[PDB]
Amino acid sequence: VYSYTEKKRIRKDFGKRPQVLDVPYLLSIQLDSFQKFIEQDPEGQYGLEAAFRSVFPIQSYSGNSELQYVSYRLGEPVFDVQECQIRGVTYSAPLRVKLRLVIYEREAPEGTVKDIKEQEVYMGEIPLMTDNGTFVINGTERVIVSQLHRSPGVFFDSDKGKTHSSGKVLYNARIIPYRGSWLDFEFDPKDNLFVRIDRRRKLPATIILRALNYTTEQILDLFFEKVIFEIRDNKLQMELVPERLRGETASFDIEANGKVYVEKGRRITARHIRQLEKDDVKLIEVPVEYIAGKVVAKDYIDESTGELICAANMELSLDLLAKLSQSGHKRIETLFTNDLDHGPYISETLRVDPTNDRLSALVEIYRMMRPGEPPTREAAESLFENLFFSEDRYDLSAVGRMKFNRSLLREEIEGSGILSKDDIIDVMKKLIDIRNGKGEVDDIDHLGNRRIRSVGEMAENQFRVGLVRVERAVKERLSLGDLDTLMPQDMINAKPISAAVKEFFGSSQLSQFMDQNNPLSEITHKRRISALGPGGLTRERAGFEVRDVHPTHYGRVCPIETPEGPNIGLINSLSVYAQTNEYGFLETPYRKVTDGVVTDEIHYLSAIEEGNYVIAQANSNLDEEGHFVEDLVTCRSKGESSLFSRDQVDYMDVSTQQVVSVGASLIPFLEHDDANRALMGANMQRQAVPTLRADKPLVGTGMERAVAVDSGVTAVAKRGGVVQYVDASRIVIKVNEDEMYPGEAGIDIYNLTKYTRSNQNTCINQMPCVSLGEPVERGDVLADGPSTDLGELALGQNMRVAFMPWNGYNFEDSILVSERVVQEDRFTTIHIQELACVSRDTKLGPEEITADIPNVGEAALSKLDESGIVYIGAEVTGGDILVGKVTPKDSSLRVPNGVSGTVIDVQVFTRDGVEKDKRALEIEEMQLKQAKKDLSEELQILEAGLFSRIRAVLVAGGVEAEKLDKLPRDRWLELGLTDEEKQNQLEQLAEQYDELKHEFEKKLEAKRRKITQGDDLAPGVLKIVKVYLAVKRRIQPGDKMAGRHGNKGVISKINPIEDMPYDENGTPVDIVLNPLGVPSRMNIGQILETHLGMAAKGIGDKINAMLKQQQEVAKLREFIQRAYDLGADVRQKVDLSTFSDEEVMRLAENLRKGMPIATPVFDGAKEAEIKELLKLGDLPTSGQIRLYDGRTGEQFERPVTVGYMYMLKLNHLVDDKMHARSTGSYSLVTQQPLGGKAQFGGQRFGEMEVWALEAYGAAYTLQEMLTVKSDDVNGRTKMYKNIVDGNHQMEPGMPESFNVLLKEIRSLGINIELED
Amino acid sequence: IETPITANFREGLNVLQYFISTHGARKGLADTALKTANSGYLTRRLVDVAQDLVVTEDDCGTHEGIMMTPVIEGGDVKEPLRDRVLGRVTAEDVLKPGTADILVPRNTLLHEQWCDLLEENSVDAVKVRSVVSCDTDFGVCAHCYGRDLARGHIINKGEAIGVIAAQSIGEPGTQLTMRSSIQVKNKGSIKLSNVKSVVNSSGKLVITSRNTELKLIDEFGRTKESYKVPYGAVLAKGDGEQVAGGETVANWDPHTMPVITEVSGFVRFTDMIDGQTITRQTDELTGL
Amino acid sequence: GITKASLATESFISAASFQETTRVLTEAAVAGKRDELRGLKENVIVGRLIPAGTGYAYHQDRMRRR
Amino acid sequence: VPLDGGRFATSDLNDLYRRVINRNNRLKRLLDLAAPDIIVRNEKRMLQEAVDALLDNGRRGRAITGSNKRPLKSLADMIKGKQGRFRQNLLGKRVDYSGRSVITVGPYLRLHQCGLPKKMALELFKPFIYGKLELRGLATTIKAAKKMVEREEAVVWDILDEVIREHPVLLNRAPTLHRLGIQAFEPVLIEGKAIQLHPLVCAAYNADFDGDQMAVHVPLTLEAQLEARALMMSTNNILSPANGEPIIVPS
Amino acid sequence: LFVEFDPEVIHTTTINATRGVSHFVRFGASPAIVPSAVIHQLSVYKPKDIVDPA
DNA sequence: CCCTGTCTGGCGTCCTCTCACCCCTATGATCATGA
DNA sequence: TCATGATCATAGGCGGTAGCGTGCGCCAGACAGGG
Ligand SMILES: [Mg+2]
Ligand SMILES: [Zn+2]
Repeated sequence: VYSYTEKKRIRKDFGKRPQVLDVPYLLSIQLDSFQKFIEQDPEGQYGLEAAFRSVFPIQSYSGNSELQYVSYRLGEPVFDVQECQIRGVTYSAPLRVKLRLVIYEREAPEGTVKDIKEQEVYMGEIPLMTDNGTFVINGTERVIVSQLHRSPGVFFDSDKGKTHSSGKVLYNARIIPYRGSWLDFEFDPKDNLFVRIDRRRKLPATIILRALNYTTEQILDLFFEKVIFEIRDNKLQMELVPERLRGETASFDIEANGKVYVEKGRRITARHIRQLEKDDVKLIEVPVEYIAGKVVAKDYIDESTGELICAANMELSLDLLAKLSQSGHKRIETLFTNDLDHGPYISETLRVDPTNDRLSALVEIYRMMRPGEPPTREAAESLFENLFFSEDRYDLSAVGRMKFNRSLLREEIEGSGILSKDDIIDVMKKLIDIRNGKGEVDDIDHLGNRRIRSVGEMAENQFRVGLVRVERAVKERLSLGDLDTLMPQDMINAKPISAAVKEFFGSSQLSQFMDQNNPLSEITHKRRISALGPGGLTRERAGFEVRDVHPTHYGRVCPIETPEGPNIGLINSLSVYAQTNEYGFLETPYRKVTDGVVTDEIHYLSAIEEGNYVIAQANSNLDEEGHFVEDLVTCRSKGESSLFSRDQVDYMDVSTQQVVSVGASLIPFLEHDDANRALMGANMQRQAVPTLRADKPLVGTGMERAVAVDSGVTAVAKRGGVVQYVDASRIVIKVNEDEMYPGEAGIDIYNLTKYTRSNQNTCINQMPCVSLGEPVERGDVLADGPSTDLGELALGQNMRVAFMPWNGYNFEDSILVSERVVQEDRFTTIHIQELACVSRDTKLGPEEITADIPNVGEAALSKLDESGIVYIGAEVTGGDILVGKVTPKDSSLRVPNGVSGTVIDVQVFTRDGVEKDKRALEIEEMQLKQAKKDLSEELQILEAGLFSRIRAVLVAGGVEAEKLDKLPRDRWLELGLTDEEKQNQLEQLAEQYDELKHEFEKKLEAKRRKITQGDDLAPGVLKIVKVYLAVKRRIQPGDKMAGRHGNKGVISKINPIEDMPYDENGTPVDIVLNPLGVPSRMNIGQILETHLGMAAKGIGDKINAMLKQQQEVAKLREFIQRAYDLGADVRQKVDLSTFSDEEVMRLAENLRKGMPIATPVFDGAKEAEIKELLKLGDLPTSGQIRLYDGRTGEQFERPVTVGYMYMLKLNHLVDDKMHARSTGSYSLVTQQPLGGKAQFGGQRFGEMEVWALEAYGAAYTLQEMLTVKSDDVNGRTKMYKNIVDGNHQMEPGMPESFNVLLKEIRSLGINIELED
Repeated sequence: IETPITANFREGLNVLQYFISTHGARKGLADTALKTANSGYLTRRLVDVAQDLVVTEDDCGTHEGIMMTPVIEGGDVKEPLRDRVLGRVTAEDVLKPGTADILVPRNTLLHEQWCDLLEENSVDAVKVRSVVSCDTDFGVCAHCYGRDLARGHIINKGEAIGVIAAQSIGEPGTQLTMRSSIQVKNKGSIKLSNVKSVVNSSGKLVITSRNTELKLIDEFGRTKESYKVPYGAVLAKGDGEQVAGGETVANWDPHTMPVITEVSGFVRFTDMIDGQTITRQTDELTGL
Repeated sequence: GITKASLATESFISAASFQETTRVLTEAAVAGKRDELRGLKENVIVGRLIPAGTGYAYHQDRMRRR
Repeated sequence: VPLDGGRFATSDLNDLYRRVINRNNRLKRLLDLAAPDIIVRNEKRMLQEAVDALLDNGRRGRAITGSNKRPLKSLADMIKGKQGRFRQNLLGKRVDYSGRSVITVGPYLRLHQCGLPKKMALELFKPFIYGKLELRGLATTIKAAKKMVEREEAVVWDILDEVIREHPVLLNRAPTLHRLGIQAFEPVLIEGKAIQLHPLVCAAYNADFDGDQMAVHVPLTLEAQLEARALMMSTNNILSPANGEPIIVPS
Repeated sequence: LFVEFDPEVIHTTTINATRGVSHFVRFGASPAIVPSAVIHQLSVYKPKDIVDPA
């Protein structure tokens, strides 16, 4: 079955793979993150409650006072979104917090407080998010963009090759906390182990192991095994486990049990280890040279002298053995220090250590942190407990603790946010294990190590920084005042909190201005994974590897939509199905392929769970049950594609559209384009502009409805029902009774957004697309937006294209367009410019906006009214007067030189106290009248719905067929009816009606207050006049058009109609492209799009022929059914036998300008299907029609390719780039011309052009190019007199900026001069 | 990747093949970005080191120039003599091998007719005057530069050649990239250069030098093959002989450095004391 | 090398218009070094004719009248 | 500079000089009223560090800032590097009598001429038109001539066709790589708003027509017209200076 | 300003939250032990003037 | 004094176009209202 | 008439009784460490 707007124009759909998971709501990152941020969240985390429970309770400097936390609450905003964008306020909500003050007594902090006080306090204004997913900061709609950064936890990197120039790789182990001090363990080419804290000075690593109160005996107990030597009657025998001897060449003949096992000069084989462990050999015999370099573990003391025999971690010599042998020790514990197995890295590290106990280690750490000051044991304890071991200054998140347990092979993924002793010891153990040769290092670009922050987490962090500044103020004030006399709003002030959050949302590196000229550009700017910003890398520094697609971007981050230029691969865009995990990583759906059958359950995999399993490719053929029809199937195991068996697979992809993003899944035939041209096509499809009447794509991907409905430019119905009143302003839906609340009678009113300014100076319009009396369903479009049509997404328009060289006018990439295109007004885009004029406050008095103006006459002032402001509707030229303004000297606002327009909307804002002039009172009466009429129509329309409910209830149960309309309509309650649900319902509707009456009274009073009041404004401004010009820019030689595949081009000549190549029917082609761009720039998808567009228009022409002849609905039903079946096993399977002879005529009314065809991305329409659809129309099979010429009237040889391509106009127009300057203004500090176009400036004759004129022999051209034309002021006035008198001659002089160089060098101690 | 892309753009590409194509494409785009970033700075440093050199005289008055020979990597001759000695003033006057007969005088610009008359007589090495061996104080004379490139005649007195030179070197920096035996092909006389050779017992010619360079002199004088010959290599031929095509004339071992001798006699050990100077390591699984 | 060959000149304005300006101006400050405009880029700085094309004939005239 | 809001976001230099004068006046007052023995030392350290912030900020240990993270600009940051007087104001300058627009093809041109709009040719060539007006006697002063060419009356297009006729302009593509990147043409007036540029010539600019933008300059003086005709004309540079290959290869 | 306190056991960052803190008289990295010349041999002064500076 | 490692200074394309942003918080003084 | 409270206007450089910094990289030449 189909929805009623899907019976208007049902898009033909090729495609073979039956879908199982539809496209999710495309704005779920922004909305879900900010819903996670601001919501009443119990059990502590996440949200604002995490900040308010981690920075509170503020306890004082031992004054026994404490400011603890209760709850919070956000009130309603004073301004809704529309008034906020008009006036210019933030769209914020006040953050009320309930704080409590308690004050303890003397001698008992575990005793009773004498007095508490709990109260409401005001702090900050956090800006809310609109339903589109955007913020309104100062009247300009802004987006905060998700950041891709390093995951907190341990990270074992390897500084490969480059250091020490000898190939010896290093290994470092960066512990990355979420908030606190970093910690980098590393090696050096002497194979010592070095710690460092926050990239500061370097210490040997075991100095922190003493700082955790470990003795050296315990350290060697941890980081090494033991070797036991027993002195038993002969040559100091040894306990030997032969696994340590795997490949070691002994120094003697190892024999045991009267049997020679190992010979001198040979090594111990593995089978000799098997012999020694099979015979269970324990004690072997060593020479005196064997313990010549063995390292003792613990301290041995002589019992008689009380001295030290040998210190810990010391090699043993002959005299040390002679001392400890005669003291009474039979057991000797040493360490195993092999070449391959276990290096003595800990032992060499302890030999570099000068420290000896806990205190000296804490002193040295306190000295490397803060240099050159007296340490004290209390200060060293406090610093080292506040580096890693305090809840305040150090905090891994849950993400950090998960990565730190997972990368150390733990079990519990839950732990504390602070470190401990076992954590650092496990980091050093894993680092030594990586140095030993077992285990692997971790790459950086792997998406199991890249977390995604969003709006909620970054706003929480900035709010937390505001709170630690305010706890730095409350700790100041709390124990330095008289108690009890103050309340907790005199202490805490809202300036740092609001300053922090307002600086983050106002100007950050990630809170950026929304590129809004297209529904696609909105919905793909909100889905952006930027690597830049705070905590990430920078553009002009890094690098190589991060600008490259890793093998685990498959289905998380789009590989082909990224901006080319200085930041490729850093401004990644997130894919279609890609959600965000609980912790912040990326996850993507798959289908659990149990042992034979592809089960239709979806199952979200992260980036590290994907690697262990094995995933089938998306388009693998399966026969109606899930059984894979091949016995070799293409899969990918561990980041590496291969060919696997039938039933060793564990997952299949969901749909074939999931590698790409929503920018580059509206490209039909994407699998035929080379990836560079698909990148340029997706980026230019983002850069489109909305035309006047947007049409539709004939060749789409079916993804248009998700991008249109799941954005916020169309007016989606909330509750379905029957339309009651359509208008260009408003739309009224009457809600069906099986969707309807019992109370609040309810018929909905959609106030559309008519002609208003976007951010890119386009024209964001909404047009109603429903008829009257028409049913609508829940979840359905009512009003099309900009670049939409019937709920689809129509960016550009589809035109008749031919690929042929035509007389050179399409030489490199140019485009040649018939005048039939510009006559139909079909690229005529509508732009809106906002021109502001402020009435400031200066000396000699304030300014005047009135029209009594000097130096002007009738010809200027005829287009102004009697109070200076231009009319609404006056079509002005470039350089007239819009607002007349004179200062205590003409300073009237003028149209900037070049642009026409029609003044559509004038706003006047008045700072309160200033006299409103007559036009400001006219606008006040106008908006009073509009808001009065609008709220009165709200009351009338909802009262009409309420009375219709009363009529619907009184059909039964005491019905009065004639007596109902004899009495006035406001008394439909006291009629004959007992105590039932109906009199209860009439009482509830009377409650609703009296609520509407008193609500209408109070809301009309509040709206008169909002219109009548002034507005807070800039320091020293009287009134602001804003005027909206509405230019209509058509098309001309110089604009940029482009298709959807990377075929760019400046349109080069707008030919007449007659010159166009026509065919043997009569129709001229509209646009003549260039064929030579196809084999080099390998975008072969545009030719398949051209042929399938010609097939679509062939079906449309046959419908137009079968309908223009007034044929009955039977033949239309026949032909539309044949055009909708037409293919292989497909998904569509429609039938017109359930459309009932009236929808088929209206469906053919919508198909007569062409039949829309969906072609999904990697499961598209093959060549034979295009041929069979070109055979259904009577077009030629090869797609090529023979074409005549317009000039000569004789045939082009070798018939050419025509069809329809869907081409977009880009907003790089030519009357926004063109500029010229004879003599304008000059800069102030260096007397050179200004830069730019708005400032009337000159083009930079840069350095390489100076080199290119030195490279010729042009000497006078360069002399006037940098002395006369540019800098020397007396030289250029002499030049201007000489040019207007006909004498071409220059008096050179000196550049004045060289005198500026002399003054800047001379302002140092340097004495530069000019000799002779 | 060991499993290639068996699908072209006229047919489809499925998802993994298009993903691997994306690996290649984004690697290329990032190469072009950082490539431009280095290329512009290379042009800057070259036009700031040259910057000053102006053709300021008309004849320096020296003779010593550089020797232009066609470059020989060891295969086909890559850059011939016509494309190197095109338009540059000769250092010493070229005498054809009819010795004491002058072919060109010693200050003649070698334009295209003279280059064809060089190619006909198969002239070995036209010694020619270079900019680096000039004599003009504070500048470069006109005759040592050569033809005015981009024009036809000799260079005008004045055109700043440092700047056009530095732009001509740094301008194709956008196009650049960023990140056993001797087998003969042709036939001719055999030349050896910097060789110390001796006769083995087999009758061949063995070499006692690393600095040996083999050359193939053709029928008219020049050289079409050159080969760096290693130390102790064994030639199947000698100097001045004649070979045929496809004939490997030399063989050696790239793994072993041969310590071959000159005189024929017994071998004894001098200053070779066992245990210290030489050690006893018996090859276990072979025997020798 | 070309960056050291360009920083080691007898003319401090060329070596100042190239890389580090601090070291070049301090060395030329304590040495009392005296540029004489010597070629192309100093004359592009100071605003007069290049001694390359037509300005080469002008500079031969100017130097001949010295 | 005023920011038109009642306040002056000052330049960094006045901040630095203000800090030196504050610290110096406080040091004069502390040497006046006697320094507490081993005390007249911290203030001189502060003055030395403020002067070292003024002459070269950031060379001594951690630099200063006004707002917020960015270190502010001393004198050596005005002479050195990019954004300084050697590379931004003295070696490459902003230039009057110049303009820029988007290029296009127009193959009906001879190779020594390019299309150029009527609006750009009227705004580049203004004082030439003023001189021809008061030389032919169609405006008494300069102000009547300026208001005539602002109204664009029917006679100034004949003046403009009489001043374009034998007067070259310089076309320039924005990344000039080698010396063929600046060439000189003789303009032809075009109804439209783009620069029609001969196709063969676009082999030397490395310029396609997918949105490229080129800038035109005007040679004012007489010697510069002769240098843009004899030295830099588009018919003269047909050979590259890198080799002997022609640069007019048909593309 | 002259203040009497004791460095090590009472560490400074705890006391930082208050005034009296720009930093020690140093003439060097370490907080320099200052003389108390006024306290010891120069108690009572300011006969310079009461100029009330400027 | 003769290496050999560390440290801190230099440097990292051109041209153009668009947009926002460019103190708020605390203390003191004056005026008005209430007792 | 006096006192207290509230509102408005005018005036300066981590904010705090610490700690923030952490994702470039190469070359080069001086300063110093080890022997
Ligand atoms: Mg291009
Ligand atoms: Zn010479």
